[PDB]
Order: sequence, then structure tokens, then C-alpha cells
Amino acid sequence: VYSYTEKKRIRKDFGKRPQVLDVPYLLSIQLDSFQKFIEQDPEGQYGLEAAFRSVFPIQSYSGNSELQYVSYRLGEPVFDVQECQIRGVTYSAPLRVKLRLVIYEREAPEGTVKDIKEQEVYMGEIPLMTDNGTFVINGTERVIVSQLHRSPGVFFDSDKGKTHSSGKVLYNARIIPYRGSWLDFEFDPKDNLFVRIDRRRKLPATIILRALNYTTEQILDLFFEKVIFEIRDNKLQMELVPERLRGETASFDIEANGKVYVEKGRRITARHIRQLEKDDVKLIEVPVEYIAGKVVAKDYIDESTGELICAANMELSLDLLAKLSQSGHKRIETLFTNDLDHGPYISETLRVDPTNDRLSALVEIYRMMRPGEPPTREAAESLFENLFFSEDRYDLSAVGRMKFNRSLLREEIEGSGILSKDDIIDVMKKLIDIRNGKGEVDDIDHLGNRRIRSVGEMAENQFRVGLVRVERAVKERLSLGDLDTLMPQDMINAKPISAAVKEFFGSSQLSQFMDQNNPLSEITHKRRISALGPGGLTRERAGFEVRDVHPTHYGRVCPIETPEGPNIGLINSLSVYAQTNEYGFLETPYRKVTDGVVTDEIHYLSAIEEGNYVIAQANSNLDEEGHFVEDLVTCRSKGESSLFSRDQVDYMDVSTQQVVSVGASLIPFLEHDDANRALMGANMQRQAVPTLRADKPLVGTGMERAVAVDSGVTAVAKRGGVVQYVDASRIVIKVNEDEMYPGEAGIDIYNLTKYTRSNQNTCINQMPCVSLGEPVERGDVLADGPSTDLGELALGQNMRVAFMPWNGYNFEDSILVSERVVQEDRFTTIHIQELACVSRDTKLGPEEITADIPNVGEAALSKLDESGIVYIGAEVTGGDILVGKVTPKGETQLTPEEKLLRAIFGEKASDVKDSSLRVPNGVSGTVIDVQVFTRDGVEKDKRALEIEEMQLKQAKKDLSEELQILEAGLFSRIRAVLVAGGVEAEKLDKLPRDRWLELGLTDEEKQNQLEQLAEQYDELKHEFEKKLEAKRRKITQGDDLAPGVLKIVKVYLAVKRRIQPGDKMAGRHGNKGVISKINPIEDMPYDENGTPVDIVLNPLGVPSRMNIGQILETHLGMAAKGIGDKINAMLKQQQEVAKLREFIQRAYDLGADVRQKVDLSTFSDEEVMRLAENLRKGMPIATPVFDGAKEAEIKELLKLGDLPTSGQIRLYDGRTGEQFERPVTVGYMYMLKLNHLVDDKMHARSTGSYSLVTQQPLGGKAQFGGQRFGEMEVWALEAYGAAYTLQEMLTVKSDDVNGRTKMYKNIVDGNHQMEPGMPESFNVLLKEIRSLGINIELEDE
Amino acid sequence: IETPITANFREGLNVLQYFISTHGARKGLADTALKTANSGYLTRRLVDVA
Amino acid sequence: IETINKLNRISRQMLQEMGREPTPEELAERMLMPEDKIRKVLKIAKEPISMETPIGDDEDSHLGDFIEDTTLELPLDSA
RNA sequence: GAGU
Ligand SMILES: [Mg+2]
Repeated sequence: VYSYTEKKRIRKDFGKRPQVLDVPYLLSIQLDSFQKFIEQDPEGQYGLEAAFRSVFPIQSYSGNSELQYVSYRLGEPVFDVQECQIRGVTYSAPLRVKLRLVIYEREAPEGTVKDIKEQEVYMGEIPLMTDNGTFVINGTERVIVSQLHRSPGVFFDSDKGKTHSSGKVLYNARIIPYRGSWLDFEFDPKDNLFVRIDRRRKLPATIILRALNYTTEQILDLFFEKVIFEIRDNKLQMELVPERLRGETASFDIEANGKVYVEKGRRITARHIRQLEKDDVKLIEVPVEYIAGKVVAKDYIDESTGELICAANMELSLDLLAKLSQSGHKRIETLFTNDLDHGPYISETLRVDPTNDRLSALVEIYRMMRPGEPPTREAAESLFENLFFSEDRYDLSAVGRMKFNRSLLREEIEGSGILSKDDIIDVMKKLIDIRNGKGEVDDIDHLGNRRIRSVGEMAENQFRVGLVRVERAVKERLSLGDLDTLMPQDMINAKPISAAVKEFFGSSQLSQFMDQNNPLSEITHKRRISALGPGGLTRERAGFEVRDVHPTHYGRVCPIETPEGPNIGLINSLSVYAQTNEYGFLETPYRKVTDGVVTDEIHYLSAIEEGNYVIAQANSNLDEEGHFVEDLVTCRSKGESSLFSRDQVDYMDVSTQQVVSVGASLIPFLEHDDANRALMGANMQRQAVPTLRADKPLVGTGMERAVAVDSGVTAVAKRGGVVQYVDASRIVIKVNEDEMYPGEAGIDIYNLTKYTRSNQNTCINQMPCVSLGEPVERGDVLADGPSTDLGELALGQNMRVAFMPWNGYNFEDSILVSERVVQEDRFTTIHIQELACVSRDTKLGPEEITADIPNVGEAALSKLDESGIVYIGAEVTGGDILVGKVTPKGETQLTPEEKLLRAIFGEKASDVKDSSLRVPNGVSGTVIDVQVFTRDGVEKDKRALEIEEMQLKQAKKDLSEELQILEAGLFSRIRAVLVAGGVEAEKLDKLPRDRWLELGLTDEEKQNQLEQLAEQYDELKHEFEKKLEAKRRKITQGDDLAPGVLKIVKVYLAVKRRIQPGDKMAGRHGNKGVISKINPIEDMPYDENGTPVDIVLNPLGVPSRMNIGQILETHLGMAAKGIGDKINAMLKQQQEVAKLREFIQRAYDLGADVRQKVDLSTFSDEEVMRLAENLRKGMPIATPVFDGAKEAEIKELLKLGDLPTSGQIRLYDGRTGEQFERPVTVGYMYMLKLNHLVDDKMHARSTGSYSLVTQQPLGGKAQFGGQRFGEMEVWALEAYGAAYTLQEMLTVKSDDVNGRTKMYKNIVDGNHQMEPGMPESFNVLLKEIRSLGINIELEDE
Repeated sequence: IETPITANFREGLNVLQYFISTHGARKGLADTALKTANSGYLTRRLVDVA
Repeated sequence: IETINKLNRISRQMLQEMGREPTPEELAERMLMPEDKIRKVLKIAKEPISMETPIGDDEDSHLGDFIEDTTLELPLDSA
């Protein structure tokens, strides 16, 4: 028993690997991360919670009054989605927060015992996310695209070569906190360590520690290696560490207490070191020849007088050694700076730094940062400490802190907001190591080094921004009036909060128009991830670095999804199965392999973790639920790829398709297509427009069901059950007793979206698929969305394509098609354009909407009614007026000529400009729906009235029917509860439907069920009346519009969009083309069967561009249709079901090691015959990506479809009748009509509107602009000797007013001359130079 | 890389092979975008001199 | 000026107690002024946007690149 | 985004 819709149509799977775990909800990122922001979780510092506790409780300056945060609540959305679209508003919910104003006493110590006023204050309206993961902003759908960015924490970069002729290896540590200024520590070419606070200018790292309260000595301690040197009798002894002299050549004679070890001069090997080590050497007898050239630790004064003999960190000389030991101090502290492993780094910084105490260190901080400010101590202290250690300005976040902990290898993951002093020193520690060649560098592009910011996290960010400004204002008002009289509700403002929010959603680059051309584009677009936006890279900011492909993108981002040109490398698609951890690192699911054996355990790993373990490829061969086929298997690890043994093998790829995103996964023969074209293929799919007659892809991937279902453009069954009533408007289903709850009613409601307009003008119409009284279960596809078939993505349509040259019609990827395409209406698309007219009031006069139009044909007037409104459903053409509007005309002094004229005919010319909204040039069709926006004050026009009454009609119908059919299922169950114990049908049926208030029998757990449904009727009377009231209130109520705006009329106009020559079309393989000619059916070459061809693509557009997958698709496409038409033939000849069953089952089991074993037999005759009908016009097959149908399986299929094995057939020319000299490749390819329509891209312009300043034509057919003749274009002309062409471009055709006007006149009269002048652009320029105070002028000749 | 690709487009390449090819692909396409702008700049320079 | 000031101060209150926005009628009630005066003040209210303003989210057009000049009549109309 |  398969599900009932699958019985209606299954598509065959050629995949050899069985994918174990399921298809996740693809747009989970969006849903789940938005849910983060709302999350009512108590301890979880997320969204509202996190921001509130960060700000709250906010105590007054005085320390007496405080505002405390209790809990919040979200009002249920005030106005619905469709209304927001219609009225141009943003869809938002009210936020209120329980605050408690709490007043402590001055007098009583900390007597929290003064006043508590507790209440809910209003904080404004917050944009809500739609069900599909989208947003409603100013009347339009946008999506917030997830964002890549470099994570806060610590980066250690290398300057490879760079500056210098040397190529000096200059390492640097970059510290990025979530909130706060940044620290830079980089190496001078001279090996000196420089800091840049806030990356401004370089100074010594040492002085930072000075500010931190550290003196020179403590510094030298925590970095370099201590070595104790004792002075006794007359000889020098050191406290010696064994491992210190390793790898050094020899000067003096080491003795170890007794015996000699080391030859004087000869390079010591490792063995001599252990000998001496185990000999318990506490004090080796060193000559003082060594110490000539070392360096000192601390500041040694002479206790007896206290004069400064020698200072810290100085060069070592003979004479002062004597004076020193005479001060009675016979225990000093040399430094270990031997180059190589521990080079003179920090010491060198110290030397160049002339700055001294904590004081001049603080002042030097302050000087660089604020040049020209006095060294007031308070300024210095306050600056430095508040720079890095301040709670409100500096926050690493859990994110920053945890990743910082990873660079340093710190014990606990948990972090406090501020940088601890110890953190700082650690940085520099690792720095030194690296400089030696001890440590390794961090890769800028590592996956673990970039985090992904989903909507929840970014929302939280900008809400915290609104809250920061709120804090300045609120804390200021907390000292405002008296502590007694004021209220917190009056003091707390929404403005900056809601302003910051609407700026994030509306104005951010991350909040962008989604592509809704097809469900694919939507789905994909939402899960695209950009490295751009706030806190991220710009276009100029991007070099080779980030644009190039990291191997770690494997299984996480699809490597081939991305816009070409400027955006390439920036924006990529999330690959299928990858998802975010709590911290916003991408994880990919992998199969555990426990020492050789492959378990069913799924482990999600981050990038850095992935690098560690050895993973087998998805294609690698496995043995029956146990071990591997291959002794040496194909594996990846440490970023690298090669052959490895079973024993080290820790994991394995979950499935083949895990590499790639959504778009690319649909491409069946992807393995045979080059990436250049693969890329473009995924892109093109997004631009495909659905035709009214959506067809399922016959050449698929099995993928096509999951895509469609998740897009949510179709209608799906929540509970399933049996379909009780189906309408092309609503589908009502009676749920099965299993899933049905007994208290509520079990009638499920699906309102259907019919012929609705998308953002890109594309149609979204949902048609019902299943039949009335059919059983379906949960998650079956009821109604198809636009580009969807019975659950399948039906982006396009599949046609008969012959690869072959035509008489130059298929030239350079040009495309040749049959008249039959038009004939069948395939690739005809419905487009809705929405057009508005505004009635405003200037001080020049209130504009009115009326049918009153001076001096127009009554022919045009005819389509208008009394109010000036088109009759709904009229078919309109270019030039025709939809909506009448009249405007007060200004003053015009008519030439005496016109006064004369006007007097003569006396035509009633009143000062009124025709404002009425005209129909588009070159676009026509039927109006569906017109809408009215009545302002409140002035009453509605007759049309406004009538239309709002039509709203009434509809509204009322719907609610009534909703109520009544609910009862039918309710009273149906109560009769099914009444017939059990005491079987009394007849009497009940005839006894009146409304009188069943009186009925009642025995009491137990069943009268418990009677009163339940019984109090369901009593709440429907009350609830339904409030329902009716709600709807009544919002239609009549005065629409809050833009100030100055009296009224509006938006109008939806339908467009019937025919494919024509110059339209854009493509297949799934990136092969594209413009249509050059539609040939009559007679021209079309034809088969042996007499079947004429549909489309001719040029074969020569294939091999060098390297998409072989389309050829494979061709052949598979033919094979599919072969099975389908053989089924049709046996169906027309009746025959018997058994034979059909036998053939078709053997067909399913055709594939080599095909997974899908459908031993059919048990299926009932209805299901079988129904299914055969659907596959009458071709079996839908699935070659899944990288594990689909290889070449062998394809050829086998063609023979059982009675085909020549090559899939090339001999073809007859419809023109001449002659056979072609060799066989040609034909078959079905699934193709599409793209969003680019030559209809729009035609732009005609002779003359029209000019720009204000330069007086050049504006741009684009948008405002009837002229095309720009640019620098380059100029150059063409200049290449030739054409002076006057030039001059036309430069003068008469651009900014020369005199020239174009008088030349127009002369052209009309039959002249054709120039009559030259001066470009006004240049006049512009001259005077602009003169405003700069520069003399520019014409020298008279 | 030392290990080359054994298969051909007719045979169909595998996980690893296809992934390995993408690097070069992408580098090529990015090359286009950047390089023609530098070329264009150059050419305008030439033009403006002569 | 003074009147503008009054407006916005009351606006907050009204927005917070209504739940959403004050319609011109409702605002005018609390001000003790005439509705058309309030409506015309709202109209006069909004200040000029820069001519160089990047209207294109991509620094594509600076408002001026949309600008039509009503003073210049077409050569067609000159004829 | 499209294309050169
Ligand atoms: Mg081509």
C-alpha cells in the first residue's frame, strides 16, 4: 500500500544507492531562525529575551528609580496579508511589555519598599514573517537572504611577500569582537611588534601593557624565558635547563660538578644533553665570556645609598658588573634571547619606544586617538579602560568568545562580555611562536572561520540598535520630572525602535525582492547566501581571496550556484542537506563507520571537525549492511583526496546529491555537463515562466516532488481523510476517525488561490488534482500550484527536438520551431499587471475622479461608467482610458491666434487638464478586478459605493457556507454517537435538525461526548456574530492613506502572453536560444510515422560548449515517450488488463541495479488502469544526480520501446519529400520560456521627454527615453570619417534644443539639413566652472 | 593536482571529479569579470593619448 | 512651528492608546482644530529630498536622471 | 539578472 496520490502517478528511479535519511524542510533556515527572535524561552538569551535582559533592568542615574522588565506579549496581527498588499502597508503585530516601575528610597538604605507600579507599555509594531518565509513591506514581498561573514574571534594572517623587495614574512593578529573597537598586532619588516588600536596607526605593543598597569619587568617575564645566574666566590654559575643548549655550537668548557661532557667548540649532539640532564646538574660552571652580549631583567639599585647605577633591559658592560655585585646583590636575572627559537622581539620593541611610565603610555594612547587634546589624566584613564573593558560598548558574544577560545585553546567555552587582561597577553604569545616558525597560520576562507547569519540573529542585531537609542532617551527621561507624578507609558517611545526595524526590512540590501517566477526561484532565492551586506564584504572589497572556491564548500554550499560577473563568488546557494548549529556554523550530515562497519547513525559535523576525520565518497561500493567492497577506498580528509584503507575510515557521504543546491539537483544528466553551462543551467531554471498548461518533467531526478511540496505554492492535505466537496475555489475534506479530534469538528478547510499576480507579473493559480470522494492521506498534494503537476515540479514542457542544421535559421544557438507550438498554446503565459490612479488635492485644486472629459471621442468615454470607472471585464487596447481623473489647469496666455480661434468656434475650453489613467502602449487584454480606496471624510463615489457593496455580497456568502457545512459534519458525528447504544436512526432523521437541543440518553463517557459537540453549537452563534462584525468594520472604515491623497484606484489587467520571434528559451543544460522563425507544419521534417517535428536546435551549439547531458536527455526523452505511446496503442485496442500489467511491471524493473523493486501484483484493477491512463503520454523517469541512469540502461530502454539502439532515426523533409542522407538525433527535451520578453524589450523612440539639467533625453522606454550614445559609441564614429553623424548625436539628437526643433521642422518640409548649434550640456559645464571661481570663456575669433 | 580525471563527459564524472573541476571553472569566470575592466581602462587610455 | 511641535508630541500618546495610527479626524478631535487644516498641515509638512539623492539602491541614478521638464515643449508641438 |  503506497499513498493514494503516488498510485495516481509514480516516476521511476534509476539510482543505485538508497538515500537513508529524509528530505528536510528546505526553508527551515528561515522559519526556524525567525522563530528564534520570537522564542518565548526563559533562559535562552535569544531575540527579545536577550535584548531586554541586556538593557534591563535600567536603573536611574541617582540610583533610586528603576525600570524593570517582566514579560512581553504579541498582539494578534491587526490587518491581514492580502489587505497589506492591497493598501501598501507593512504586515506587523503590536508589541507590549510588562514593565514594573520600581522606586527605591534615598532615606531607607536599599528598601526596595517605595513604590511598585506594574503595567504593560506599548513598544510599537513589528514586521511579521509570512508562512512561506517571506515579508510584507510597503505592499510587496521581499525575503531576507541569509548572510555569510567572517566570525568574531581571532585571526592570524600572513603577508605573503607583499611589500619589500625582500619578501619579508610579516605575520599579524587581527582581533574582531562582536561589539567594539578592533585590535591589530602586526610585524615590522625589522621584526618589531606594532599595535594598531582600531587599525589606525602603528605604535609599540609594549606600551599597551604599560597602560594595563604592567611595568617593563613583568612584561619581559611573561614573554621571554627566565634564566637564574648566581654569583659565588669568583666564578659564574647558572641554573641550567637541559633543553636550552640543544643544537648550539660551542665556546667555553662546561663541567658538570665533576666530569667533563662537552668538547670546546665541537657541535653537541642530542646524546650529550641527556647524559648531563640525568646527572642532577643544579649549577654549571660557566665562564663570563658568555655574558658579554646578553641582557638584564630588573632595575638594580645600590641599597647602601640608593643611586640608580643600572636600569632594566640595557646592554651588558664589564665595569657596572663590579659596582653591582658590590651593592651586595649577588643574584641577577639574564634573558634568553638566542635568535632562532626565541628571537629578540619584545626586547626590540622596548628599545625604540621612548615612552615611559603608565602616564606617558596613557597620554600616547590619547595623543594618537585624539590629536590636540590635553593630557588630563581622567581623559586618558577613561579612554583606555572604556575602549576594551566597557560592558555596553564591548561585547564578544557567545559567538566571539567561543571562537576566541578555539584559537587560544582555552578551557571553558563560556565567556564574559569584556576582554579579560589575560586574553590580551595570550594573543601576543601565540604571535611570537608563529614568528619563529613554531605556529601555523589561519586560512581566511575556512568554513569554520565564516559564520552564517540567519534572519533571527540579524533581526536581534537591529532590534538591539533601536534599543541603544531608546537607552539614551529613556535614561535621560528617568531623571526628567518628579519620581512621583510621571508614568512609564508616557516616557517610553516607539519611534527609533520601529524606525530601525523598518530600515532593516525595507532598506537593507539583505532584504530583497524575491524571484517568484516559479516555485524553484522562490525556494532557491530564500536559501541563497550572500557574503555581502552589513558587517560584510563589498564589491571593491573583494579580491581573488574570497571569490575563489574553497574545497570545504563540499556538502555545504553548492559550488555551482551564483550570478556571473560582479556578484560571482559572493552569493551562493546553500547545498541541500546542510543546516546551522546554534552558533550559526554550517554542519553537514554524515554516516558513521564504526571500525569498518557502516551504522545507521547520522552525525552532523562542522568544517573544522570534518577536516579531521577520513570520509568515504558517496559512490564508493558497500557490502550488505556491514563493511566496504573495496580494500582501498576512495576518501577525503585533511582537505585532500585519495585512496585509503578501511581501518582508518571514520565516516561516509550520506548521498550524492549532498554536494549541490536546489536548482542544480533537478538537472538529470549533470554528470555529463561542464560547469560553465551547469552554472547557467541552475540560474536559467529560476527564470522559467510557467505556462497555463503545466507539464511534468519526463526526464527527472525524483527530486521534483520534494521541490514542489516545500515551495508551498501548492495545496497539501493536513490530516487527509476523504474529500467531501471540491470546488475551483475551495476544497473541503472529511478527516478519518484516526486523526480526527472528537471535541472540535473534523472538517478541514482549504481556500484556493485563483489567478493571482506575483511580484514578477507571473501567474499563480491553484487547480484541484484529485477526484471528489477519493481517499488521500497526510501530505498528499491536493491542488497544484502554477508550475506544478500532480505533486511534481512542472516548470516547463517537454517537446520533440531534432538536433540538426537548418538553412541558417538555427545558426548561432538560434532556435527553430513549429507552428504547432502556438497552435497547442504551449509556452503561453498569463501575466497580471497592476496599475494605479491617484486622486490627490493640490492648492491648485482637488482632483476629482469622474467620467467628465473635455474634447474626447465618446467612443473612448463609452467604457466608463457614471463614476469614471471602467466596466469590469472589458477588453482594452493601447491608448484606451481606464479611469477618469480631472485636474485644475494652470494659467496659459494663449497667443492672440488661439483667442481668435477659440472665439470662432467658441468651444467650451475650461482650465482643466486630463489626468485620467491611460492604458499601456503595446499591451492589451481583459481587466479582472478593480479596487476602491475611499477616504473617510468625503463620502464615496457611486462606483465606490457599489463596489464596497460587492465586497459585502462575497464576504457574507463565504462565512455562511463555512458555518453550515461545519454543522453537517458535526450533526453527522453526533448521529454517529447517538446510534451506538440504542439504535434509533429513522426517528432522529425525521425529527428537525435544530431541535436536537432536547435529545439525551444514558450518562458515562458518552454524555461527556454529547455535551461537547452540544456546546459547539452555542459558541458558533456568539463567535459567528463577532466574525461578521469584524469583516463589516474593515471595508467601510476609512483607509489611512498618504496625506494629501483623496482617493485611489488600483486595477489588475490581464495579459495573454504568446510566444513569438525574439523570445528567450532554454533547456536545463544551459543551452539557450532566441526564436528566429515559426515554420508552418508543412515545413517541419517528419518521422517514419509521419509525426512532424516540434523544435530544431542546432547540433553545433553543443560539443564545444560542452553540455552532453542534453543529448543524453534527448535519448532518454525519446525512450520515455516510446513506452508511453506503446501503452496508448494497447489501450485503444482494449485488450486485457493482465497483459498491460505484465508489460508495465517488467518496464519498471528495467534498470540495471535499479533500487525500485515494484512487484506489483497486489494492486487493484482501478489503481492500475487509472495509472496507465496517466502514463499514456509518457513515463516520467528519474536519473538522480551522480547515481542515475548511465549509458547502458538508456540503450536497453530504447529497444523495449521498439527503437533503433542509436536513437537516431531516418527523417523526411516536409519541404521536398526527400530523405536525409543520414540518420538524425531526435527525442524529448524539457524546456522553458524565460522571463525575458521581446514584447517589453522593444523600445521605440524618436522624440519625447528630456532631462532637466543637461537637457538630454532620459533613459529607457520607462519614460520614453533615448538610448545613450556613449564614449565607446562615439569612438566608433570617430574611427570613421563621419563628422555630421557625430554632430547629430552630439547636438540635434541630445542637448541642442534649437537644433532638434528647427531640424524637425525642416525634415517634415523636405530639407534634411543640420542647421547647427551648441550642446546645452556644454553651456552647463562652462557656467559650472565659473561658479567654481574659474574663468572659462569663448574667445572671439 | 597530481591525480587527473580518468572519466569523460560521456561516461559521466563522479563526486570528487566534478567538485575538482569547479575550482578552475569559477576561477575562469571571475577572470572574465575582472580582466575586461582592466582591459577597458587600458584601451581608453590609449584612445585618450592618440 | 509651534503647531508642528504640538502635533508630534500628541501623536505618540494617540498611537499608543489606539493601538495603531490616528486618522486625520481622530487627531483633529484631540487638537480642537478643523480636519482640513490638519490635513493641509500634513501636506505642507514634508520637506524636500535631495536632487543628487541616489534613488537607485545601486548608485545608478541620481534623482535628476528621472527628471522631466514641463517647460520645454516638443518639436512636434512647436510645429 | 540579461547578454556581447
Ligand atoms: Mg550558445
